[PDB]
Amino acid sequence: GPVPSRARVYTDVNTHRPSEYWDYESHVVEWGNQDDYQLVRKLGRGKYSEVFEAINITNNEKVVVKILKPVKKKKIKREIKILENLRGGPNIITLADIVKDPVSRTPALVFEHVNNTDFKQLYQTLTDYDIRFYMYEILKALDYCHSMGIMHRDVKPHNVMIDHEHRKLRLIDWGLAEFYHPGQEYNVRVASRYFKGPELLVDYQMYDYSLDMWSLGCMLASMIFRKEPFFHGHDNYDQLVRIAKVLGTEDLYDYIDKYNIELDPRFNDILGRHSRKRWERFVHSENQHLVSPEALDFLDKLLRYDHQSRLTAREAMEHPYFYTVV
Ligand SMILES: O=P(O)(O)O[C@H]1[C@H](OP(=O)(O)O)[C@@H](OP(=O)(O)O)[C@H](OP(=O)(O)O)[C@@H](OP(=O)(O)O)[C@H]1OP(=O)(O)O
Ligand SMILES: Nc1ncnc2c1ncn2[C@@H]1O[C@H](COP(=O)(O)OP(=O)(O)O)[C@@H](O)[C@H]1O
Ligand SMILES: CC[NH2+]Cc1ccc(-c2ccccc2)c(Cl)c1
Repeated sequence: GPVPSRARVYTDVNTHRPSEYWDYESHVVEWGNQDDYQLVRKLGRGKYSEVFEAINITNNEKVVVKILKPVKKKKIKREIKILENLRGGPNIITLADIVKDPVSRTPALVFEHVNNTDFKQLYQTLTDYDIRFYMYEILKALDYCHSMGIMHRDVKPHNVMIDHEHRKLRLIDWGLAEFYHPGQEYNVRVASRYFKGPELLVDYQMYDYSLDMWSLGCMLASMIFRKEPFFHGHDNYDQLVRIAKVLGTEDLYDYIDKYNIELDPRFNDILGRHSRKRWERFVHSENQHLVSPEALDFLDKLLRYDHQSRLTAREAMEHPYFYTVV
């Protein structure tokens, strides 16, 4: 069978902690009163919830109400527990209340409001400094949650709220997040296609925090090269082919050999043979002002097939790319 793996950092943080911390199924959830909140407008609507801008009438403060859709109760509890565990953490969205609609008993999470500056307007006005700055704010959020035994598992632009005017960043959507237990075999059907790490695509279940580091690399690549998404796959099998067209097929076979992984036969006719492309080949007139040797060196250290070979959030924070922010 496949070779076992464990995280290089924060490996045993949950083991040495009491069951109360990580046992979300046993955690007691206390539902507040929805009448303290007046719904203003729809903010978004994902595949798991409906999100509304609201006012807490008891202060006149702006909040965000995330109504939750038909899902496994286990998952709802897990999200609540992780949020409560991470509450107060740097650049972690703050869960302010847990409420249930008196009539239909629909669960809803109440968060601090973030004035999310337009994503289509941001992409065009961000400078080399802004990218380094916001990448560092995400790293503070990841180093923190990884240190608390949690992997986000859905790191992407849509899960990152930025109030550019106040230079404030929040990592949101903790619905797919999970407690890291060394040796545990996790579901690979997590994260969004474009940001899925190779481990998920080759069905390698014993993954860890490093999954978030791959997703972060995909975001950085898309930001400095102005190509969204960076790895544009049409499906989960095609997604790996897209990575292979960049990282090459030689290092891919080295990866699956190191962990004794068996490639699904769907890959037989689509993988092909690909040479490793130099990161510099992605530099163009439209993006050259966001690219630097340090950016390329940093990106190269995030986008590795081998999850164990990738920089940790702490190692990433120490990289020369962050000297101008740090
Ligand atoms: O959208 P897909 O079919 O998945 O493929 C995309 C798409 O090009 P095409 O759609 O025309 O093949 C992108 O274009 P947009 O749809 O985003 O306009 C393009 O990037 P650009 O946005 O710069 O055009 C990108 O890469 P490239 O243009 O280098 O082909 C390319 O990816 P694939 O080449 O992997 O299909
Ligand atoms: N704290 C928040 N501040 C501002 N907008 C938010 C906030 N939380 C969620 N949203 C908006 O709602 C969308 C969906 O929220 P999210 O937690 O990511 O739910 P889902 O898991 O269903 O995708 C976001 O992408 C964003 O547009
Ligand atoms: C709908 C919310 N999206 C907002 C958003 C915009 C830009 C980035 C970003 C910033 C710096 C580097 C790479 C990406 C992110 Cl993560 C999220």
